[PDB]
Parts: sequence; structure tokens; C-alpha cells
Amino acid sequence: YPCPNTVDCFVSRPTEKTVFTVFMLAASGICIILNVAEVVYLIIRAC
Amino acid sequence: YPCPNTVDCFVSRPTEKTVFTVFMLAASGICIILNVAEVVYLIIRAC
Repeated sequence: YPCPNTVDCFVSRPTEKTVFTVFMLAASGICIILNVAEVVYLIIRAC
Repeated sequence: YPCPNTVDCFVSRPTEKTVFTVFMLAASGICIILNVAEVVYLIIRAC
């Protein structure tokens, strides 16, 4: 509301935004894996 | 087509047009009944 029925809307630069989303998500996933590896190394250092 | 999805459209003077439609349909129905009566009278005149 208040759009009548269903309306079409158009997104700005969807392809470029998709590319940058892939880059940022890949970097975040690398960060996650690296943080797990660092925690495991700390545990090994404790033992 | 080519209207996207479903669109709302607005009719000009719907109430006045309805009134005149009722008048014309009533007159046409009266004409139909009267024509049947005239045919029946002609048949009776034949007999």
C-alpha cells in the first residue's frame, strides 16, 4: 500500500551490485575460516 | 498487453450511463412485449 494491485519497479545497477556482493561475501567467508583456524591454533598452543 | 500486471482504470459518468441504460432497456422490453401482442392480434384477426 498504496500501490494499486502489483506494480513493476526497476533496480539501479543490479549487475555491479551483484559483483560487489560476491566479493564482500567471499572475503567475509575467508575471514570466518581464518578465525576458526586462529582459534584452533590458540587451542593447540594451550596444549 | 502492454499494461504491466493489472492496472486500475476509471469509467466516465457510470451512474448517469446506468440510468440511461435502464431507460433504454425498459423501452426495448416494452417494444418486445408490444410486438408480441400485435402479432397475436394479427393472428386473431386472421381467425
